[PDB]
Amino acid sequence: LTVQSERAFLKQPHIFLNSKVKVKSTRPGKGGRRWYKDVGLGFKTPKTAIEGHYIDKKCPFTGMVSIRGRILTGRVVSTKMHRTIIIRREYLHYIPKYNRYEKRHKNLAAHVSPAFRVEEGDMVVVGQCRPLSKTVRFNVLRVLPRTGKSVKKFQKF
Amino acid sequence: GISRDSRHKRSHTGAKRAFYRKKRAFELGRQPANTRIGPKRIHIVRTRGGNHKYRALRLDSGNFAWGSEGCTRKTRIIGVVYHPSNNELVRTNTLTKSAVVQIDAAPFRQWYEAHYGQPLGRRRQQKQGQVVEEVKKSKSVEKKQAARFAAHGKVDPALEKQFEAGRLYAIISSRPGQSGRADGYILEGEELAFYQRKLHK
Amino acid sequence: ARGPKKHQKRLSAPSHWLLDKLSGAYAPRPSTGPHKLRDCMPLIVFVRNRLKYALNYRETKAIMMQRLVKVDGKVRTDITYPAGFMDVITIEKTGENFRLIYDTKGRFTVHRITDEEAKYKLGKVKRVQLGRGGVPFLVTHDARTIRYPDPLIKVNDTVKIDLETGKITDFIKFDTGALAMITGGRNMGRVGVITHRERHDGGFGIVHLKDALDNTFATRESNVFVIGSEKPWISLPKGKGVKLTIAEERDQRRARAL
Amino acid sequence: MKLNISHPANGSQKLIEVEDERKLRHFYDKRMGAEVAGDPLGPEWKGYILRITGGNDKQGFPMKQGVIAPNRVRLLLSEGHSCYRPRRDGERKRKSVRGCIVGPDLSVLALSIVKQGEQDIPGLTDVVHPKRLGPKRATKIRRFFSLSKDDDVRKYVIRREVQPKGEGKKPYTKAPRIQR
RNA sequence: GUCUAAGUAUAAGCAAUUACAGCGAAACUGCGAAUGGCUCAUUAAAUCAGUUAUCGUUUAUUUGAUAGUAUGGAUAACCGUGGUAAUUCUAGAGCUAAUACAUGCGUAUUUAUUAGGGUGAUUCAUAAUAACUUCUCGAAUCGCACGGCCUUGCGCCGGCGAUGGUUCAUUCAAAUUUCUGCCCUAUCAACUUUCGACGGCUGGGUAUUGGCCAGCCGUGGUGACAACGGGUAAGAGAGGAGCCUGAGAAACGGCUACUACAUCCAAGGAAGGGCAGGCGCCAAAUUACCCAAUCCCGACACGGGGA
Repeated sequence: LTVQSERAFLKQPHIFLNSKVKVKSTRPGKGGRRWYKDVGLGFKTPKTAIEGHYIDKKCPFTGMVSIRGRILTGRVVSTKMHRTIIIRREYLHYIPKYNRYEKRHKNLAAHVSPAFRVEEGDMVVVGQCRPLSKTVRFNVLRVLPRTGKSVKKFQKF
Repeated sequence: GISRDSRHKRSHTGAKRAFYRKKRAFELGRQPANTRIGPKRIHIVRTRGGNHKYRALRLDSGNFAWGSEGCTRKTRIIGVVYHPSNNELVRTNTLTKSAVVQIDAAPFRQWYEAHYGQPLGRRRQQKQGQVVEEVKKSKSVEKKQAARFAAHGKVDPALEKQFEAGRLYAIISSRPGQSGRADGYILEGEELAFYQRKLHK
Repeated sequence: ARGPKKHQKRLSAPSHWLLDKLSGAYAPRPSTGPHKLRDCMPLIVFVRNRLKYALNYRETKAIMMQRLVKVDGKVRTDITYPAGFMDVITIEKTGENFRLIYDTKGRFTVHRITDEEAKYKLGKVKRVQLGRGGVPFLVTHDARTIRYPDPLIKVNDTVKIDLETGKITDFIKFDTGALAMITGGRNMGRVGVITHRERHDGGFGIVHLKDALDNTFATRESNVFVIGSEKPWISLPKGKGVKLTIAEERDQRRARAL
Repeated sequence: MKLNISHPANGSQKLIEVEDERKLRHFYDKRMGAEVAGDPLGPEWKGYILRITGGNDKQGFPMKQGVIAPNRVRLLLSEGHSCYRPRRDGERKRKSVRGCIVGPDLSVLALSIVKQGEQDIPGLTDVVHPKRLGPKRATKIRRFFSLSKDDDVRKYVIRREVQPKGEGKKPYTKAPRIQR
């Protein structure tokens, strides 16, 4: 009645478990599960992704969306969306006319898991997943919570 | 004749992009099967790799799952109750996935009375006919089905009110226009108060 | 483009075949079979160019159609289907065979070889995974599926099959500190000896190699091919596959010239 | 009109010139499958009844079945139909085919002999024509020549022969085959 | 277009010494042609180039692994009657067979439940259960040898291939997909939100991922680190509109209407939709010979090739 609702009414893992807990295998055993998964790739599962009773299917610890190879980092432009961050990855471009570098800033967008604890201005590890929309091809994995500022703040990272 | 691709759009910056090619036959989107209840009307639409796709336009029946026992009985469909997408699809009673359909509790209830030995879905007049309810107990069948009669013959009482209605709240998890059938499982408990609460809404 | 063609271009014809720049437009394209484009070597290129045992395709089809030539005991009356890798090719009269190996430069060479040394085959494991019946079977790198192996025999082992049923009579273990052919990278087709393996979570964990004369190169596990422990199964290629310099090896060739 | 009156049992059929549009009045307006006798055609015919099947218009158009409103409707034809050989496979060409109801426009009818009459006709029933190709598989030979199952067909031969002239040596003896 | 001894041959066709059987046009059956190469308004990181990846998708074909299970109706060719001016126009009556369309006293699909070697990790692979589909498969085929046991049983067992077949590979592919690089410019600092502009839930179809699309709301997405506009100095096909085949095509030198012309006619009806050559906007480069090489495709040593 709190997180099951969310204005559009189905919040289930792909393995239904909830109503048939009364079946006499898992309950005299212990198979009463929120869907438990590791992402792998040198990470650790956060505790709200261990037992946190929110349900989303684009979650990398609850759903089936996975990560492969390529790993990314970056700082969030606008945290405030419906669970999607936007990354401004800057880099130093080598202008051959000037024989120099310059700033060139880019914008990603990553689907957010309700597991971790969010900041705006933090340095966020994201990962390549299957394209779950146009711009959201990534997923939020691990936060380095830093006090970096807004648009004025710069670092190639 | 109907398109699917990602290029007939506007950009993430917003400017519409000049299309650089014409439509090629791998970017097709086909017509949805607004599946209705009745006779068996079938398109078989042969798709990529020689793999013919079961297109169910009109259907009658299909087996459902009794989730708290793993029992599967073939069941005739009655009607759509709720869909979180479209009250036009409820308003035409169009079948789809995530559609809760009230169903026939006759094959389920006759596995219940063919197996357990307990009444549900009956009036307090308690009428009864021929004997298969008792047909012959043994000492082994007496201890067996009486030992199963002792505790686990048990129901959510709102589901019991839908045995008295004889028409339960199942959910469709298959899609008809790509599998040729409209099947699902039975909704129990917190989801029963959830979607019966959507009948309340 | 937009579906398969069977026409091969001539300026883009790759290194292993030694095709002429002359004689019209098109080159002998190989069609489908066991291997990819790169390590392929058709009988067209084999018996006409590498052996000079042919004049034209009246003669080559007139050899192939009369059931004298065998590939793993199969008749193989086809021109576009490939010959495999580390190959065993038959001239059964007078008892001789043709193993295809690398040279010391990294391209394929013919060898007349005996019936036993030809009759076993060195074929790499591509995969050991679970199929029907609940058994982990072995997908070879080259042709076949070795069903019911020893259950601890895993990937990257290079197997002495006896070629007759596709059954493991021996395996060479994927190891650090072992001798391996390399087929890819900047230094493809070289006999060497691996000094280390690195893990590389993120794609294609590698090996460091340091040869007989202290030259180091680190190449990936998809192109490494552990060819022998010591145990000289196959014929030795020329110069032990060390691939020294052109000047010093040139002076060694002038020193060993008769 | 001129009639292709067809006889299945003797393999024999004819065309017949039809004078007396009065003899065509009973043949008018009748849809296909209906049965009109030969006694209203001829005084020399009595007892035959005949089934109407087909024929062709003036200027060569054929006849479809079930196509009431009798004019030449340019009917769309698909695979596996009458009055149609496919230009290519799968091809559905709109041709022009006459309706069922017989008006006076028809050139040659095609009729089916149903009931035999009393008058002999030489070229229709009296002359004889057995079929050319005979029973080819084994169980078809069983069903015609009554060989209940322990009989070994091989001695039952439905042969054809060809003798030439100019040679000169022998007759030519040919048996079809026995499958199964 | 296409015939292997290995599909179906009773050609009243050759050519020999009664199941057919050698040669073998006809016809059925299969494969076939996403291309040889054309014409002209263009395509300004959307292509493409590296570079990732499908744990988001299909693959005729290749080769390998492969499956303890619950004596049958036609028709074409053929024989005849033929219709009209007739053009792949075709009719009726009768034949007659296939590896051709079709029958036959565990597995394939979908739904849920449960158990569960690899990988960095999946609900992965894999197994069982309950059913389900208007049920796909587990051969009523062809040729080539002619044999072990000797119940000489019109026996039982017997190999060598050709074709055909559920499932996983493998190649050939096709499809998206990621970090960066477009040529110039501020007489370009505002642009996208129409009826998606970005999320996210539910579906739907797509071979699958995706606002690709519909409810349903939230508030967006980008840009003076140079968005967006402008400047071209680089894919589109008698014509719109729909449709069918296949592994792969919105196939057009394939159907169905409508639109613009135009050919045969017995004036009712029908068939119709190319580049090259010469003259041109007083004349000047062959209307050449071949698939012999190299290479490509088909029942396939023959048959076909504007490279």
